[PDB]
Amino acid sequence: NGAICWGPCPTAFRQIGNCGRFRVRCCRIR
Repeated sequence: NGAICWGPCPTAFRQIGNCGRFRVRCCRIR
């Protein structure tokens, strides 16, 4: 138990570990 799901290719982990709603352009200027 933890961050490691013990999977060859954990899909649920990637669905959780997603911060694409962040604005790179905005944070680059501001």
